[PDB]
Amino acid sequence: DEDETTALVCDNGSGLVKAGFAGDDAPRAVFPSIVGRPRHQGVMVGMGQKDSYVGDEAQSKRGILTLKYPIEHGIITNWDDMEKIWHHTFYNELRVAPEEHPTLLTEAPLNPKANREKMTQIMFETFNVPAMYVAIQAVLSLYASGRTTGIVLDSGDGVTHNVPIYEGYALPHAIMRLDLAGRDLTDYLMKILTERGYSFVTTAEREIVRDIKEKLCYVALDFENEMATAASSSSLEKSYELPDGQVITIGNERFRCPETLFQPSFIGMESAGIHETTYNSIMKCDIDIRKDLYANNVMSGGTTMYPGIADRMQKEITALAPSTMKIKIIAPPERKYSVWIGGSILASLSTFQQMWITKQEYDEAGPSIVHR
Amino acid sequence: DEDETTALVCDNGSGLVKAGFAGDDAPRAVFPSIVGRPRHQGVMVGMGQKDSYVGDEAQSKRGILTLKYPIEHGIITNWDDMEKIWHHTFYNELRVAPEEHPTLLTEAPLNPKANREKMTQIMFETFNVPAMYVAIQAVLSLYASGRTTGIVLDSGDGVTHNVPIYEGYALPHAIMRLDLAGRDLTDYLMKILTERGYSFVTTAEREIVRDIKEKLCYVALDFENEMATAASSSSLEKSYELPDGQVITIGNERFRCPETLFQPSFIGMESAGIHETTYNSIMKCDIDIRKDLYANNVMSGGTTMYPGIADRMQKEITALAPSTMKIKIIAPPERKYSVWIGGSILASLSTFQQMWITKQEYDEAGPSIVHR
Amino acid sequence: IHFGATGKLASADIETYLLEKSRVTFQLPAERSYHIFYQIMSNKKPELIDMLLITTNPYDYHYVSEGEITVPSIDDQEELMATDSAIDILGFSADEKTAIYKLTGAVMHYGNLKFKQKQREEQAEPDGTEVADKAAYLMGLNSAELLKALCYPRVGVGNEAVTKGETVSEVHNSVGALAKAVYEKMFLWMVIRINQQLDTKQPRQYFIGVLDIAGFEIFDFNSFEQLCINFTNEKLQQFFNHHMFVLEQEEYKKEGIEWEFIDFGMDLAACIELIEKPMGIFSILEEECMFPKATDTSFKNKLYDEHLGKSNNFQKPKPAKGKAEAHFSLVHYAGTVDYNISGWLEKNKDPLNETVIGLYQKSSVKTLALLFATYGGEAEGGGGKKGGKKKGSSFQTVSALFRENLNKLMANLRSTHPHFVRCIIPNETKTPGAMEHELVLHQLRCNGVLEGIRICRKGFPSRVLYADFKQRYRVLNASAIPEGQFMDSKKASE
Repeated sequence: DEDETTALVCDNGSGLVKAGFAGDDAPRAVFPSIVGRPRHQGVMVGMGQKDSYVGDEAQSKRGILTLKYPIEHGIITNWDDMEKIWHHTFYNELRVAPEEHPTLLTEAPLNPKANREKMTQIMFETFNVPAMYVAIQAVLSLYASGRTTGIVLDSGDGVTHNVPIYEGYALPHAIMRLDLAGRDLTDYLMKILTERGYSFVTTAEREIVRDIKEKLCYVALDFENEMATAASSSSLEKSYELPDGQVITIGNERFRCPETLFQPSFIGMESAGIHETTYNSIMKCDIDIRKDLYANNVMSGGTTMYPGIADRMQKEITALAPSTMKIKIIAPPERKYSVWIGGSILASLSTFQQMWITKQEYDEAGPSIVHR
Repeated sequence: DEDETTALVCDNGSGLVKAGFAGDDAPRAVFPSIVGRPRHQGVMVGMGQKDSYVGDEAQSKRGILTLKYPIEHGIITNWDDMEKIWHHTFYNELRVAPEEHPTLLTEAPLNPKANREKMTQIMFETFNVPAMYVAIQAVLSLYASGRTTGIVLDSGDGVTHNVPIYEGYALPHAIMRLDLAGRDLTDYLMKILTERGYSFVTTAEREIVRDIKEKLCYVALDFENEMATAASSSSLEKSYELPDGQVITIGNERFRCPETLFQPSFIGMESAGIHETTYNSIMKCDIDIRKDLYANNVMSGGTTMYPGIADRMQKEITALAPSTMKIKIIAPPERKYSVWIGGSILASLSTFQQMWITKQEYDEAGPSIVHR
Repeated sequence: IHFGATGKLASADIETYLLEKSRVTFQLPAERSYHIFYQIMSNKKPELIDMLLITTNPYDYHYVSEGEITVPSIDDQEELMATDSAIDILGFSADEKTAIYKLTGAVMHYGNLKFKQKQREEQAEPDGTEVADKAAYLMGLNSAELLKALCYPRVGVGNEAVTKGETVSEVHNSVGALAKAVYEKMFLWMVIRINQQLDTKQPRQYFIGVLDIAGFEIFDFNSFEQLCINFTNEKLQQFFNHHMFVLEQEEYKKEGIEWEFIDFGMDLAACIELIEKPMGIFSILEEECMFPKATDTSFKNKLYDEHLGKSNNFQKPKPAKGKAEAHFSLVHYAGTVDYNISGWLEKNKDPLNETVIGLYQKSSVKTLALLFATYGGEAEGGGGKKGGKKKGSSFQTVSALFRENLNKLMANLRSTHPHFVRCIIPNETKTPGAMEHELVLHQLRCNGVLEGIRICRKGFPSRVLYADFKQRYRVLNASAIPEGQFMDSKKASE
């Protein structure tokens, strides 16, 4: 129990932090990855002067603060502001003292060696956690779907990745990163919806375009004769009621937004798209392992939640793969937390105890120890 | 029964080990003759750190290990790695304890005296077998075809040999060795098939060229007007479906690969070929024994299995031999295990008991005893 | 047993370890299941039979008549009351006392639950609502809802809840899993409830712990359960070896002899670390349990790659003798144990159909509802596919507790003055005044008796306890030895 209860799992994202206790089924804490700094001197009624704001209080009060994102494209870019988000996570969100809890953290696919050593330096030397561990994100997603070999298409708020994993070892030279994700996708909907003849003028109009994207957006299979369908004008249309009455209608654009993930050309991107990239990762891997990867395309991440994403991907890679092959696109329902759940499982596991980096290992080996 | 059941027969090859119990009709165990050594530190899920891998686990996991072949051209070149393959054979493959089983082993044609003494030293002193015996391979092949005088063309994975045998004694000065066999032959097909406009790019493409060679390759008689036939383009062609759909076609090259065994010039070899070598062995033997050898060309080995090998050889040596002679090319169906079967017969035999080298002979005479 | 300050009784405290869940569902040919079942069907309290909806013939309940049904030396009828009456004294509510019964019959019924293959489908479909009905009612459930959950287990892979279909073989097995699960829990509860009554307000100054557990037993077949027990014992042993080392060393200090020696426990630390330490057996065992697609085989390899050749107490089996297969041997103080790893992964996961548990969780039968609470409160933690059950308080290991409990125990054992008792079994044949040799010999090694003799003999073999010394030998210089023994229990012998 000492640490059975006690292991923490913190998944640091570009848009959201997911956090909680190893053992739980889902994150106890989910909140924006921002750190707000007040543009002016003054106070809220009853509070003192605050130097900084994090998560939702930074989002809610955004009009008087300069908002900053510590993690650009999955990599920690500002370490002063990240130690601020961690502090908030332990002390306010989970309300635990960190110096008696083992902490499993996550990093990104080709996270620079030096960063994995730096967050270890900050975990052990400024938070004084007993022990910690850094798992790679795609690797926890795979594992949370039971398996050990497969290829994960991972897509969240600032990055998309393909991480081919074989008997647990993520394959460095076959990993692909596509910098277009849910953030890019909300801003494109924004324009095709103002372009539908609308105005997201106040900040209460801006924010909810993102809630339109999440609730009403679709990834149609045969996106071709779906536009064609749009035109005959079926009961395909969908009206959403705004903060007030102002019933906005979205028929068609509803799927023009996730067609951006297959066609980056919709947004002036010259890069290849999700399905081709799944494939290219795969023809960059060893030959003998390619049947395995093809029958185990695990999807994880908030942006892979658009319904019919899996069917489109299913047919997208069947028709690029040699017919002798078995294609299989696994997309679980909890996928917006796969990464986290894979960490919860792993860290609550009976056999993981012997991989925890302890302060004994650290004080004796330097940050190098956990770096592997 | 004590040892009627109990005699083991282990045939050590350059590519495969064949093993089992004297008495059986075919080898209980057949597996690659490799010993893999992991290039990196780490584990498979649920297993411990393994220092070494042998047979199929070394082949399957080849991407993280450095593979090594203990037997180069039929001769044991690394004794640390061979004791590893034997260990695997007894304990894992046949799952027997060796210290209560007599073991019949095989060696190659002009196997150095010192080796036959060394594997005896390792059989008796590190495996503690009750008794053992080393038979010469061509000699077991002949005997498994009933006879005692004949000439064996023996061809496997790393060596080809001609071993003229007279009333059981293999004739040292007439034996010929040609270092081009099934291994060389798979790599030549490889090139004439990439040269047909193809790519065996991943390791799942590499391995199966060998399964193409085995299933679809032929030795045509009149290889001359078979190329000519290829050109008129008959229904001589043959398409194989790869691990996936990718239907590859092989019409012609199908026989250009075993024509390498008669023409070593196809592969930059200046040595003579199989049929000439059969013959030269024969005009190196005593005169009075040459009618015997000619009517008893026994074939054994995986690479002599190419259909129509016997007809080509039949006509190849008739037309080099004096017309007063009777030619006769025996090629049995089980020939990929002739050697082994000859050992199974011999070692289960009623009269062989008095040739077993026992630990009594050894502890008293030194390795010299079995060396003969 | 919590004694008071004066020295008079004040409280008690029970704790249970490793219950034979399998009896509930199985039984060897010469054996039988728990008594209760046979007690109840005895018919001393006929209402019970009708109340539970069963018969008096055990052959109607597969789960409980696979072995034997009657034992001559036992009067199921008498016990039933004993039992009954005990419940009461124990302060249980009639209702609870009703739950217990009703709940104990449901379990019988489950084993009667039958299923059949849906046509043209490989799915399981209920083969009748005869029994389900009873099981359902007895548990405060709904027949249907129950049979669905059972047949069409509605899971939650990803961030949702995916309805999964099961096979006939899968159901029969899941049922059995609940049957066992339920029984267990209940048993645990009863204990707690007991403990609850056994709780008084009066002050407590000290206690006397009485530990009853099994000893290191070696079988040609050693599975998971064996490891757990052996491990317990190898610990207990070290516990002694030390106490003795401590103890011994006092004498040589009291007397003034000059003898130096290392803790006798130390000899065993090797084995213990290998099991309980971080990269040790349990861990590798409990980690792999987190891998959604791991195999016993998988686990096995992980075990080796990491301990084989690198660890001395670790060894690859000797497959032949009286043993049944190969996986790994360990070198315990008592000897070498050949362990078979097959089922471990599972056994260790305690897989239970959560849909059903759901139903329990909202039963009309409070008690049943209760027993499940702790499962219902950790689900938060393992919301999506993959991951860690512990996040919400759910067990991650079959072994994760065992350890926790075994620690809480060995700790309680330390703040204690250990007093040892070794029970022996003369002859398998049940004959007074007789003894098979090798049979007693065995016990002696695994007992600790032979190890205590060893440690004794290192040296100065025979060691006499002072009073035991007085009495027997006073007579030798009768006047001066008696005076010594009487005048100072120790100083006397001196």
